[PDB]
Amino acid sequence: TMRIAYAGLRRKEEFKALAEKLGFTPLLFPVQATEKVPVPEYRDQVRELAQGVDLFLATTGVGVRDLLEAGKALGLDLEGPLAKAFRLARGAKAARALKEAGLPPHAVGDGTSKSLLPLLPQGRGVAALQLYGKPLPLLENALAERGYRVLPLMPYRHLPDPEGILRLEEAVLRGEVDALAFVAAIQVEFLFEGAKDPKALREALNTRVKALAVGRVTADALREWGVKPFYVDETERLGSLLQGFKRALQ
Repeated sequence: TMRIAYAGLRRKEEFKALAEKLGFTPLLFPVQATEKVPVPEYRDQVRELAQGVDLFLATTGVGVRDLLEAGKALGLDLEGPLAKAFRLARGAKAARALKEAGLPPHAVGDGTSKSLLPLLPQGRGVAALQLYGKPLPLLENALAERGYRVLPLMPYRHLPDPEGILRLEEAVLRGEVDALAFVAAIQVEFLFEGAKDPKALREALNTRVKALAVGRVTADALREWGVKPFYVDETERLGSLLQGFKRALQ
């Protein structure tokens, strides 16, 4: 019996059906509140960024593209200020987006926030931080340490389901799950941030429980929290994640 916990919000019925088709026991453990809250002040944050900053930290390709488009849509010069700024990309996707904008990063990480820490210079003025639904305490705390005021930039807010998060952590730590499928990096992050014992959670997912990730970006978030993903699907198709898992077992 392979008992796979599904952390996603959508495609619950689809996950359950595919699990039983492949001989697994599906368990539903969502970790987010539903759904996208708009951040009304986006737009004002982008206006503030155009006033000029000392550092720009990009986390996602989509987020860089959104920001630059909003800038142009709002009649602002962002390229000016961003070309003078020291520029960091957390991973390859954020780096590609900046490179395509003629603003290639000065420092690129490995997809994890922690890889940026030794690459952050000291240390004055404003660090614009582009963001994908939630605060990034490790990065934000480090930027304060380095001497920067943080200017957060994100169009939408994602919220955790704290009770949901605790139920999933309990289920894992009580040995009631064999594998854990995350379909978004935000799920990984909410789980570990909201867990009572993130360290025990990590050791469990590295030994007895197999962490499954939809896409490299989700796998990046597991690696941030010290988890080696058991399997990572590059297709973003649930049947493919689950067949891939069934295959790797071995």
